[PDB]
Amino acid sequence: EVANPEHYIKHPLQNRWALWFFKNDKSKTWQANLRLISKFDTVEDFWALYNHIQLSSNLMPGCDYSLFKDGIEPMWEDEKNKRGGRWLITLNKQQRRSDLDRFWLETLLCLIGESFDDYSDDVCGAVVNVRAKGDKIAIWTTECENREAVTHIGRVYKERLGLPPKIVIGYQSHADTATKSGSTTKNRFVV
Amino acid sequence: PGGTRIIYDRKFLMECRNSP
Ligand SMILES: C[n+]1cn([C@@H]2O[C@H](COP(=O)(O)OP(=O)(O)OP(=O)(O)OC[C@H]3O[C@@H](n4cnc5c(N)ncnc54)[C@H](O)[C@@H]3O)[C@@H](O)[C@H]2O)c2nc(N)[nH]c(=O)c21
Repeated sequence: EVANPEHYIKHPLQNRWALWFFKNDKSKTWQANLRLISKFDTVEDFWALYNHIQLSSNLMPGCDYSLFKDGIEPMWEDEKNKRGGRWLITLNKQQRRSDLDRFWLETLLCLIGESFDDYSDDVCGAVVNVRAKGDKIAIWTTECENREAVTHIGRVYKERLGLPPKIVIGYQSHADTATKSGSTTKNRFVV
Repeated sequence: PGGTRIIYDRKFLMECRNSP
């Protein structure tokens, strides 16, 4: 007979995740300010990491944290983000004190807990952006043309964040990021 | 179809303690 697993084995997650950190410098290629921190594939290892890092709210504005599935870099150019998009959560100044941190953690839980049923396979990662003009949080998916999976994720996510239901959020494809001048950024889906 | 695989709910993850 062997020993009992629940007693000593760690709680494995669906996928192994990687945490990346961005530091602005506005004097270096965007890619060069992007650095990997570490990875993990268990609930315990997740908390070990989370517990020893600054709360997004305490970071110097201009930085971002990013949690994506191992193998998927947190950038548009990636094979898995190229055709994708993101559900964006735009916060106001005040919300940096009341919601940023909790919102970001809930995002993290949705990611590692695979809280979107089979549609959690279309998820690439999430990223938090600390900015003085207003913070932002977003969940990236691989195919912005996959409305069924995209609308499902948006709903659950918005519901998991618990923000007032009357507040609508939009989903935008990375490929349409304005490139002209403002050119007006828009949404493929809304919930 | 697809495979089941690991799905954790809020409570459980939080239950595993850490940052409340
Ligand atoms: C996620 N991401 C961000 N950047 C870079 O970071 C900048 C700031 O992007 P941010 O998501 O961190 O957003 P931020 O809060 O800091 O502020 P901000 O919105 O003011 O500006 C970005 C937006 O400006 C607009 N923009 C950028 N360049 C042009 C342009 N030439 N014409 C018109 N609009 C533009 C777009 O709507 C774009 O989404 C981008 O303009 C881009 O150079 C990236 N570069 C690569 N190569 N791959 C990436 O994955 C990536």
